[PDB]
Amino acid sequence: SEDAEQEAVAALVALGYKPQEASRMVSKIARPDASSETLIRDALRAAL
Amino acid sequence: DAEQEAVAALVALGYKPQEASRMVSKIARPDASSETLIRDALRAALHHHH
Amino acid sequence: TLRPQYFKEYIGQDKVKDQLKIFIEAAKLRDEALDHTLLFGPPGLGKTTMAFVIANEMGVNLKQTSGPAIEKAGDLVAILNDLEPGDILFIDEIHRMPMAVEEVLYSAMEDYYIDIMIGAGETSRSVHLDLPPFTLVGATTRAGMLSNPLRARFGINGHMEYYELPDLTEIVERTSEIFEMTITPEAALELARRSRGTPRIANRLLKRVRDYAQIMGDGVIDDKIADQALTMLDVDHEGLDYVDQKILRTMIEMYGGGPVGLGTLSVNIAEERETVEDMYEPYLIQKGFIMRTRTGRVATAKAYEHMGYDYTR
Amino acid sequence: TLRPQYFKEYIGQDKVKDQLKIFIEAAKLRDEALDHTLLFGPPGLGKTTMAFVIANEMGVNLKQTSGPAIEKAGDLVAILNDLEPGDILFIDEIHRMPMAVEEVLYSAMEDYYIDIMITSRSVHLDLPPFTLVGATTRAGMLSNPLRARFGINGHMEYYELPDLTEIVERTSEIFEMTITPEAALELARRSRGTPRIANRLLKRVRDYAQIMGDGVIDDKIADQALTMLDVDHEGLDYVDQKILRTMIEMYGGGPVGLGTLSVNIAEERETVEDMYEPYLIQKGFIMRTRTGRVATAKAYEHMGYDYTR
Amino acid sequence: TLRPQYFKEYIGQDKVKDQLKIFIEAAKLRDEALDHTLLFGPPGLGKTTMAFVIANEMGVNLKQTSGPAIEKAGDLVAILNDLEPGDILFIDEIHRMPMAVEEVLYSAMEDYYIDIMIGAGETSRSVHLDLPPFTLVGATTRAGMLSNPLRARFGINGHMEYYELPDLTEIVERTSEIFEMTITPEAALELARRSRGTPRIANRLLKRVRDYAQIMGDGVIDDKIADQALTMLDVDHEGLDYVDQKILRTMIEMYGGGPVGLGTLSVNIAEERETVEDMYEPYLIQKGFIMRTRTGRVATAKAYEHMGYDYT
Amino acid sequence: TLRPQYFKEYIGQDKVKDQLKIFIEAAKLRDEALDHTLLFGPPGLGKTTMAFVIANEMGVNLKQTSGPAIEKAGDLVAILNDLEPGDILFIDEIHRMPMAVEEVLYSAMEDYYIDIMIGAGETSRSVHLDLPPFTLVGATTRAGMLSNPLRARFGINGHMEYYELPDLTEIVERTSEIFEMTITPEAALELARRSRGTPRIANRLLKRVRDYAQIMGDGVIDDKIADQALTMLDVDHEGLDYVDQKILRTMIEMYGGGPVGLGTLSVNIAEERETVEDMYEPYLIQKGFIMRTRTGRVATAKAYEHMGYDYT
Amino acid sequence: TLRPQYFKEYIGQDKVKDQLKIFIEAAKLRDEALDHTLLFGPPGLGKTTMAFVIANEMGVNLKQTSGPAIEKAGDLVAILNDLEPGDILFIDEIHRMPMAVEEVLYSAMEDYYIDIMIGAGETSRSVHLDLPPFTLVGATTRAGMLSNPLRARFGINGHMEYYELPDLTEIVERTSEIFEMTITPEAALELARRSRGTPRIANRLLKRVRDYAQIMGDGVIDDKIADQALTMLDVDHEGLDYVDQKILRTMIEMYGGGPVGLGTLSVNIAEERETVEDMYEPYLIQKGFIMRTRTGRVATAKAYEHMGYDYT
Amino acid sequence: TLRPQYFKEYIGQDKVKDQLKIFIEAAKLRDEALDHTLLFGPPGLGKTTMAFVIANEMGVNLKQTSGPAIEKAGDLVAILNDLEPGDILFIDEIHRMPMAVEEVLYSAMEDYYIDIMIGAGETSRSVHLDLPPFTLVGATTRAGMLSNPLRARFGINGHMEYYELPDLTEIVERTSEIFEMTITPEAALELARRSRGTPRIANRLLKRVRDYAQIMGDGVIDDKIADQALTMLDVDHEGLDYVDQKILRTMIEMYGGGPVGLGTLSVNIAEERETVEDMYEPYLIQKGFIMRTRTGRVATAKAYEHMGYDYT
DNA sequence: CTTCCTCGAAGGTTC
DNA sequence: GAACCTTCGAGGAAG
Ligand SMILES: Nc1ncnc2c1ncn2[C@@H]1O[C@H](COP(=O)(O)OP(=O)(O)O)[C@@H](O)[C@H]1O
Ligand SMILES: [Mg+2]
Ligand SMILES: [Mg+2]
Ligand SMILES: [Mg+2]
Repeated sequence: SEDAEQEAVAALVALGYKPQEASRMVSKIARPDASSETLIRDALRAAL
Repeated sequence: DAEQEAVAALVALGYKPQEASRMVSKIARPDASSETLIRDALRAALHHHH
Repeated sequence: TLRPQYFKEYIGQDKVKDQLKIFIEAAKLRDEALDHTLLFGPPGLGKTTMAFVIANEMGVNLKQTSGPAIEKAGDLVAILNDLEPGDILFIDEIHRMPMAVEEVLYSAMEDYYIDIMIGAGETSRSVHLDLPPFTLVGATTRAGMLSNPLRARFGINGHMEYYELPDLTEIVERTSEIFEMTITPEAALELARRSRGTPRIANRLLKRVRDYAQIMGDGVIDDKIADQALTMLDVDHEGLDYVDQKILRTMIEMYGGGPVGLGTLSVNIAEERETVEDMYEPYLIQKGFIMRTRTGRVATAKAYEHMGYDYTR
Repeated sequence: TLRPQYFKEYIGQDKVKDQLKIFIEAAKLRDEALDHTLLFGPPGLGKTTMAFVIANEMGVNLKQTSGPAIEKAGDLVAILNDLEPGDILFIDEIHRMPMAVEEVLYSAMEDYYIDIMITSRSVHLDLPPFTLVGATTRAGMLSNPLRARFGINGHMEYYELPDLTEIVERTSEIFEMTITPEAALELARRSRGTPRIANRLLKRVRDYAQIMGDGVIDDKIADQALTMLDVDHEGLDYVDQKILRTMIEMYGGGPVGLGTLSVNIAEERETVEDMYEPYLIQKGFIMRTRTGRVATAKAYEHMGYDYTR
Repeated sequence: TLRPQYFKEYIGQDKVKDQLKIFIEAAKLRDEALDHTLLFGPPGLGKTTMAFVIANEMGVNLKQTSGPAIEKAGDLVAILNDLEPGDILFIDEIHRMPMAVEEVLYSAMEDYYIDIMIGAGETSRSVHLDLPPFTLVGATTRAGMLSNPLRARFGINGHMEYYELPDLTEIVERTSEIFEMTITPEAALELARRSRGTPRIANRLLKRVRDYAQIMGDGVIDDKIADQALTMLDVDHEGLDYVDQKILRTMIEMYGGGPVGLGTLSVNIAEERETVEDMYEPYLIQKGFIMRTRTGRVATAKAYEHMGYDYT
Repeated sequence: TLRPQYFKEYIGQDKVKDQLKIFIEAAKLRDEALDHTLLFGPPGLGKTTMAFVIANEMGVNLKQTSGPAIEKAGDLVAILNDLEPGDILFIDEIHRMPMAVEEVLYSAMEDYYIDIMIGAGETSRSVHLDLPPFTLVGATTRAGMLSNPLRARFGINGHMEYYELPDLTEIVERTSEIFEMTITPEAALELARRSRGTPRIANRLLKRVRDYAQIMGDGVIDDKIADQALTMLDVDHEGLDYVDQKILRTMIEMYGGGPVGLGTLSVNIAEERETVEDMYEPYLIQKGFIMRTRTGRVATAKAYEHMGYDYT
Repeated sequence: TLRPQYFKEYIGQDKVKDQLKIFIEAAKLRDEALDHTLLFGPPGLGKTTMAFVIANEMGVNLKQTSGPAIEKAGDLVAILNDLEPGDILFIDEIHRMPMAVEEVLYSAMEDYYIDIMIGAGETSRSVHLDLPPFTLVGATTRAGMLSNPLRARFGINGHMEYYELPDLTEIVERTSEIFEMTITPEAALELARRSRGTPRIANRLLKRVRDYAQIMGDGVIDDKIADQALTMLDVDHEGLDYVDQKILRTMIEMYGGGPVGLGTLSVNIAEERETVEDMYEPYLIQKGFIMRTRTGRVATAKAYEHMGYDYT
Repeated sequence: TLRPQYFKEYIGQDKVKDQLKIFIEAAKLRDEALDHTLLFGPPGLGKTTMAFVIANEMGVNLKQTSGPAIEKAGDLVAILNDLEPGDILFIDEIHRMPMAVEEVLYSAMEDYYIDIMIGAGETSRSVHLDLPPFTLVGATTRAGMLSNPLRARFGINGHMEYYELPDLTEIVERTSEIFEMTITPEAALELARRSRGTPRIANRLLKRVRDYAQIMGDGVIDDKIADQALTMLDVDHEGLDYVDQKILRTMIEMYGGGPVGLGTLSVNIAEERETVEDMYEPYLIQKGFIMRTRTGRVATAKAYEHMGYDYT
């Protein structure tokens, strides 16, 4: 899952989030098994 | 010495010393010249797209 | 009504209202969202309410935000996930959005997806996120500074206009029913004539007349009370304040119509240059009473016949 | 105290004073707060004074700040959090607020709530009914959206000789100086229509009477004191009289340019245009023309010369 | 995509299209890169489309970027290093990049190499980097806006221009089939005449006319239907937009044709002065409706009769 | 010392000096601070010198600063609150203060309080800071540059005037005793009449004469040495410089007295238009040698009888 | 390469070459640098090329930049610190250099020193920089636009002029020999007559004609082919560009031949004033197409008989 | 070296040298610094050179800076802190300083102190800096731009005159002795008459003639080689350029001597209206070739014999 | 965003 | 009616 976890954190940074905040935002997500799309979708949704 | 030469060239192009060092430090080839290194340090940092 | 649910209730703006009705119905005959719409006009005419009515006609949920509130690409992308299929997104002051976000909106508007690029060199990759269909409704005052690529995505243009006397009269009538006061139809017309075609100014006059009618009268706004109230206030039958009348009189009486410089005119009426150039002068130009020339302001024939003075070329 | 406390003490301004009484009375009768009021006009006419009078008539405590003291949105957010129902907020020199602060302020005026971002964090506030009172000399410097939010506009005007005469007599009682009815009129004529100038002349005359007289202002001491200050019966200063004289005796009444006149009196160009001419033009002693400025018939009669058209 | 892929498909621009054919094929005979080319002209005429056609005819993969996308020499040098012999680089709005970048583009275009000078104080050295042969394509809205020494490097100029009625009718007719719309040869001509020479204006009008025909008619765009729809869209028979009609009407009724200054006119109609002079006056000047004088704008006799007012 | 310290030593300015004596004496009988005073007028007439005299006669400490030094409200807020009851604050070149800083004095001068923002974040507070009674004194050469609300707050206005020959003679004789030199009464009058009415110029001429008298003479100033020293400096008995004489001569011998334009005359004397209009022309007009008219400059009869020509 | 490298290869400019030979040769017997040289005249005549020739005759390195590229004084100081003794510095477009920057050259050219403020805060100090001997070469189109302080410091002035048919014809023959191409004498003469007397244009046209002759011809340039090729382009039978045609076609129709001001004309043709003022007006004036008048420019009879109008 | 070092070497300016000698000697006897002095006049007459002579005669370390180098008050304060007792501070182009900084010198020149704001901002206060005795020397080309309060503080004013042929001839000889070239008195007088009275121009012509005389001569500047060299430079025996010669001739050949207006003549010479008035007309009037009149300008008899026409 | 200043228009005199 | 001179007003660009 580290592959998708690293992708989701890196993609979220590309959206203008700081490297620190992106790592925390993704770490707050529960499901590890879901793909980066679901992880990035939930990260943005939870921060709204 | 070619590492500092490559870093010096990347500094002139506007890259900060930290990134130029990190960029050049990612590359390693004892026989490479500063010119062949420069042409790699940039090629290694540009996002290729298709 | 003041809070309209459908075009049948929205007062005025008949041109833009008639066009949107046909486009909405044509879109409904298909399982498609309405084309991206851009609204133009001076500030204060009601663009925000118009967007709300469009959503009710389509039978859709409306999301509301503004250009300044969006600072990074992630802000916009997060909002787009909140949309259900067919939702309407309203962005005010769209010309103030930073370019870093503007370039992301193009792909979303045209394809309904966003592609995010990450990595470098041999590690370069992209992730693709689908978006549900949506209609972007933009509103702006300064249409002339939008980039050409952005204007090319919008497919419908709507122009708002100042209200006319037959419609601005109805806003006064309807507003008079929110308070508890009776107003004669002949009096409602007198307030509309002086409201400069703007609903906000019509409300202000009604409030000031209301206070007078319940302290200097029997609590009813008849033509006799309106005449007195509009006499305590300086506003003339054309809507000119006291200071507006003093400017026109001075130009005709002391300079023979001009040309006269801004500085020379300011010291005669005892006002700051900024006050005459921004508060009073803009409306006199729209009304056609003065012109600005390389040598100074000049009064027009329309101004002479309104103040009641003889005119000669 | 020098500043009037109630409308019964506020002499003059019958137009603004009459309108404010109607709007204040109607608001009380409905138990509502007063609409937002903007006060503007020339210096020294009574703008700051009226702000305190409004509060005393409404029976509320006035919160006071100034434009130059507010530098960031966080400052205003702190101030507004202290307001209670019916409070009146007065901002002097409102034209100095930064553009980023104006956008916050005019939102609260319409919807009575604030929703702003301030390591960044959001701030949200719900505001009780309140009245904002602003005073400024440069109303045209305010943004068009903000000016539209104000419901009452008060434009101040210059005073008349009967009104200024009463002010001079009132202030004389605070200094407990005796002044005669005809002597008070001589200070009114020279006060250029402004209360602050009337108070200034009274102070300068009082200081003379305490040293060169018997400590009483009378028709004779006033004439001597005004001769020392060298203020003409029309209020013209020594330099103002020198301008008209030079125009009539060296250029036959004009036209003459601003540069030529300034160099001939040994005065700075910017001082003549911005400090001395404005009063001469409003009283009708000088005219501006496409080719220069000329002295009017009123100037000839006052200086004592034979007019020639 | 709607845009054509080859010169056989590309409608109009016969002059530019005929010249580029000769210059492209001549380069093949010599087996060398095509000379640097500059395309200029009004917006929306097909400049971006043409750039892809050139690459397809040459048989190369196009690379694309824009003026505001490049901000430092390292950006351009990186892009230039990632090139293959014969690659074509397209730069839109070439006139907007910073001059600090132009200093490097000169030697890249003319010398095919760059020499990065490096050193501090008394020290000074340089390293030269070879660049594979490439062809630069630039595009702008005005020719003179480009830097004078840079403009001298472009060896081929391509002046784009407005389409004529035959070419626009062929475009209008084609696009209608994509929407599965039935349009007669007469109706397609009315829309063409009123699109004022811009292909995307014609396409935008067609999409809007379709909606009206699907409700106020039987789904067939007839001459009788198109004329009613175009008056509903408030588009004049000369292609004057809503704002264009407002300008002329105000000059005639409120100022007797002028002269009038831009400040007065831009304040009477609620518009920004930067909008009137940039978006609308250019068309009214070329079409001869308004003329510029030191005293202000004036409405010509043609404008008077078109709007329908008794001339002096 | 070179600057007087009390009204007994301050020669001239009778009008301004008379007023200040009455107001200062009255303020002492009431035991209260003096009202705010603004001093303005031409350069070198005694504005700064009078500011020190006021403080010495009031018998209080003088705090000094200047307009160019203050740049932000924080600087002024630091000068304030350092004041003690009865202190005098003197600001020189007060016209340089930024407009955003002058608006801080509006409350201080009228009500002796200012509004300050204090604390941080949620603890931010607006608090009244209250000042003891004090007297502001300002000196400026450009009074018309101050905002109308500020000039209205000053309670005393002093406008300086040029000095007469009797007063300047006494000033020369006084200054001649600070240095160690003997000067004949008839020689001091000769320097005073050439000093254009300004004390600083009278001191400058004396300093230049001293250098000559001790190098080319016996160390004493007498009619014979003064005439020689004044011949080296080439200053006319009316104070006209070398270039001033050249202007009048050219106007009388080439243009017959005028009218002549400023440009035509400048080129004939090899000067430049800005030097003639700002350095030389002002004194010639104020002394009646030249008259400005719509057609050009004209030389008056007074100039003819001075240069020795015939007023034909 | 095309660009000449020695005076024996530089065609024309006989009046300038003769002077530069003597001064360069005299500067070689003595061991010193060449005096600062200013080159001015119409664009495209070969003044940049002349700078390379001078450097090659002197045998030193050449550094190149432009006025508009230098934004602040610190930029020029950094550049001057990068020159070795005897190097040549070439500055193009020097008339648009900012005033704040030009003020630095006055001391550098006369004495080779600069007064600069270095450091910040407490570290701020004045330093007296010293520069090695160097020769500045400046190029400008508007010699009369330079300030009197700068123009007086250049020691050599070179005026450059349009090339005549015997010179341009030789340049075409030379260029057509670097490429492996063959041109008949009649074709080279006609191609020069069409080239506005400007070498930059003659070289660009020759390349395009060569492409046409290779694909649409027999690989050899003949008068018949040159006439056809130049007719496929917009080059008129006497070199008028399409812009030249629009100017002449406008003056006669919109203004009845004039007189008309160049300012209003520029905005009516949608062109930048500088381009028409510096690149087009000089040629049309020196060739009798446009003539100057107090009220403005007027079209001559030669223009009417060229565009086919009647000189009524 | 080229620049003189002592009064014994400085030729001309007798009026200024005579005065400066007395004031320097008197200051030494008193053991005091020299009064502040302002040097002004036309360009190139020796102002910058004279400032160095004063320092050598006083015998002190000259500290140098420039007007445009001082960007803000912080810079000027740093410079003043470095002064030692008796140091001379020289500021060339003193008119280029900003007004906000010029007003800081007012206190430094009269009272030798500066009011400075110090402290972190939480705690801050004004303090008096006390400067040692020093001499300020200023040089400017246009004193009319300095504010009246600044010009009044300078105690010694020096106005530079143009040089006469006797004095200017000695400068040409002296300069040849440095170049080791032999020059005959007959030729030195020819160079002087063509130097327009300016030393900078005389030195420039001598350099160009020296180069020519050694490349195609015997190494002696004889009366014949000088004339040949000057013929190549195109300098008339009165110093007129070809542009000036065209003007004087045109007035005679097309207008019979005038009167003609400036706008009418400008067209006949293809010269910009303001250039002719600012650049060329001044010297022609000062030499007496042209005369201004109420109806235009007229060519005098002197201009007739210089061109050889028949005066009538 | 602001202060200075330069470029242009036109009124009036005279030949 | 061609040429000089003075005066005012609105932009724009350098802080
Ligand atoms: N058709 C209308 N009917 C009733 N009130 C209106 C109408 N149009 C505008 N208004 C009033 O005028 C104001 C419009 O504000 P808003 O809709 O925010 O303007 P915009 O969105 O154009 O900035 C509101 O006070 C609104 O009640
Ligand atoms: Mg107040
Ligand atoms: Mg002083
Ligand atoms: Mg010098």
